[PDB]
Amino acid sequence: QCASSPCQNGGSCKDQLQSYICFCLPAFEGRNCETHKDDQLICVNENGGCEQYCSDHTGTKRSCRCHEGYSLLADGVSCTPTVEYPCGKIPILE
Amino acid sequence: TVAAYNLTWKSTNFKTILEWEPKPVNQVYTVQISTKSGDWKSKCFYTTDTECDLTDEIVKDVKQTYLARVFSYPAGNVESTGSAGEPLYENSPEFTPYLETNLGQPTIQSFEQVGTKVNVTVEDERTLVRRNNTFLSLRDVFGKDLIYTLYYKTAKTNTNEFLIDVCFSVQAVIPSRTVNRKSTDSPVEC
Amino acid sequence: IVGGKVCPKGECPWQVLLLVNGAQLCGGTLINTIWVVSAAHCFDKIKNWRNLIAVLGEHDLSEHDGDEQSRRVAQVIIPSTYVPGTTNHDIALLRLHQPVVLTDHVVPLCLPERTFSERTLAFVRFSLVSGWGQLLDRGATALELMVLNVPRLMTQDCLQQSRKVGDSPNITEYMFCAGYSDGSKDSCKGDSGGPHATHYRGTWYLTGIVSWGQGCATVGHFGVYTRVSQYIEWLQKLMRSEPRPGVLLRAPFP
Ligand SMILES: *[C@@H]1O[C@H](CO)[C@@H](O)[C@H](O)[C@H]1O
Ligand SMILES: *[C@@H]1O[C@@H](C)[C@@H](O)[C@@H](O)[C@@H]1O
Ligand SMILES: [Ca+2]
Repeated sequence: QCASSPCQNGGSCKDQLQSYICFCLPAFEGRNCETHKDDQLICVNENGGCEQYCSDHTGTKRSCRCHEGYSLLADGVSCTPTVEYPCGKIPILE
Repeated sequence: TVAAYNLTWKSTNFKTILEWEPKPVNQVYTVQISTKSGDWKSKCFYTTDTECDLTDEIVKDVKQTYLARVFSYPAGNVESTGSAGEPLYENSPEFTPYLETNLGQPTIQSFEQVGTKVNVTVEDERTLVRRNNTFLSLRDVFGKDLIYTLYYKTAKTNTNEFLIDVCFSVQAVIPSRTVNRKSTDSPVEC
Repeated sequence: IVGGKVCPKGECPWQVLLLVNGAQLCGGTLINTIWVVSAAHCFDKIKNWRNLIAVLGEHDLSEHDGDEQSRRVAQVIIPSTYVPGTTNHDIALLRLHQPVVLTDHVVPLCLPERTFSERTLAFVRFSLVSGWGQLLDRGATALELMVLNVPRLMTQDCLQQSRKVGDSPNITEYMFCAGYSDGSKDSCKGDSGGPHATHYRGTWYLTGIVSWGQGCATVGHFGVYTRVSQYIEWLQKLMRSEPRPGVLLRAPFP
């Protein structure tokens, strides 16, 4: 049943009654391991991995941005307060 | 724009897929899945497929109950009910992997026929559940919850091994299950 | 707040208490040193505007520790599509006469970008509503700040789970419901105008405003809030532009 090698991207196949099951490598998902995890850096997906603001760009990588009172860090995703009392932070807990 | 319907969970060995209908006529879908009080997480963005592999999300806690919902969009878009100003969606049934996933058809591996007795052993088959990039086995996930059942008239064990005396098919079983209690018969051997 | 907890002092530092003549009116949220966001319907009666007052850093209403700051409210701006007595478009923006001073105890809530708010914050499940309103549908208003965590619902779920009622208003695209329908936990009268606030990776963001209600903690119903994401660019054009004369202002919306 696995005989047609349907798991793409390096995955293993284990045949079942009336079908199969693909065990994917870490970076892949999908019935047939056809779905590229590395490959959906978009804003509607966990916020583009941005800490605050996400901008999708035509043809290029999404960029992250920050609220006022905040500036973007080296890693390109995190924000850091640039002021004393940043909005939406609780100083008693900070 | 049409709402998905007949949303169903197809799951074996924790490998988990949600399927629904209809096949998209100028519309795409996105799935959201979540535990009963987690945030929602998107998968399968703007697909024209009518299925979504949710295995990665559900194996993160197999004892939780998950709800998925599937959104429909035009063309085109990105908006909206109109009406409520949100995407049209529809909800899956609830799903609790540890209790509903189909046990995969096991496979007998070993038949050493020692004395007056044959010792037929069943294989601890790997599941889609990972710990550290590597895959846990049926025994790792179910422990004392999983027993087996031999036809050879019938026997039974709760280890991965039987032992009888002077044909052979098995059966994974989780007795505490309200549903999908019994696996399917291993391919018959001797 | 029905069914909540006392918010420990300074853990809701953007909480505003609105008073007229020294009497409780409403909640509000501090979004910067001079701008507070509230609920339009709180201003439906208001005899003398001279004394509108906002209190910041307030916690225990019955006495007076370091932290409170009071300001006359210079202007109340409400959308021009809000109709007194009805439920739609229940947002007000208030200009304080002088800025408050930010301290441990007084801090603005982030007014998020709209598409961040539609896309990410709308799917964070739990958010906090807070206030000094009634602790039960017919009961006593609170005296220490109450806080409650409710789950948000998409409107289709809201419409599906709620008992139908003769003449209950439409849940519009400017509204959403979060709360429980088993009758245990809700926002209540006098919580109006304050915040439903969403925590996302370490920073908190207005997502909603307490608005209206079939009673409070009524079996079969959820709390309804104003969907702040619809009014973000309205809020911002108003904060950026030039002060106009008058106390109540009806500003065009969109
Ligand atoms: C490869 O072959 C299997 C059956 O062995 C088939 O169902 C797959 O769809 C195909 O790609
Ligand atoms: C089977 O398991 C999968 C995950 C991959 O390791 C394959 O290379 C292997 O054959
Ligand atoms: Ca006090």
